Amino acid sequence: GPIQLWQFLLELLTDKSCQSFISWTGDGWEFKLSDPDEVARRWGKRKNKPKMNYEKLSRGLRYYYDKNIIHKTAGKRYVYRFVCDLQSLLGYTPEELHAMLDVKPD
Amino acid sequence: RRNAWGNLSYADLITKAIESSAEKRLTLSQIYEWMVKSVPYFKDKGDSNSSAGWKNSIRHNLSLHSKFIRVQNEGTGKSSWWMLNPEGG
DNA sequence: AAACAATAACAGGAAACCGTG
DNA sequence: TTCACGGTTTCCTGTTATTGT
Ligand SMILES: [Ca+2]
Repeated sequence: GPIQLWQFLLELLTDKSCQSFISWTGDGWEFKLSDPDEVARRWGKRKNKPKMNYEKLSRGLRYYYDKNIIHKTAGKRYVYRFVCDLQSLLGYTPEELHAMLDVKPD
Repeated sequence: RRNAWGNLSYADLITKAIESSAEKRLTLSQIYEWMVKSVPYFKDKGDSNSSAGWKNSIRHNLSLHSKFIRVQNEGTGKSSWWMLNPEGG
């Protein structure tokens, strides 16, 4: 059906030109929305919700905490973490994926 | 004239809103309505939403200040009563 | 130096919305 | 077809961090 937010973020996190606004932090499947308005804008375009913003996007991220899909990294602005089994879905370790995308660690 | 409405702080305003009530308690929504009906500056900011920057300042003052305490309200709906702290912290 | 204002990140309830089976 | 559901989207209440006055 319609793509789901978490799949959308993964899509952006696997495309290296998106790195300026959303990137892996280099710790596992922890990532950062370094420019959350640009990420929300794309999410709005993709779902055809022209009024999408980070306030609303983040609320959908917050429903994922109980579904153990994504969790918040407490005290780090705009930092979240996939806590589902990404290794199985992607066929790569964090280390492998980080090399592939030339991830400078945080 | 430190603020647009005068020398009163937000907190002094909320205090006056709550003291004006028959039962010495109001909901956030009622505090909003008081501001709009009672403080000349806010008189034309009535049909605006919680993102209003001054609604944010009210929520922010109600949680930050120990002089305000939140109390649960009976049925479903139907948000907390805000009252002054008998100790006034 | 301490109070207050401004503003935003964040948690999570409620209800509308809408595409799909 | 209509219907019910999940996944938001929208809005809100409440708590907290930060930076400017
Ligand atoms: Ca309080």
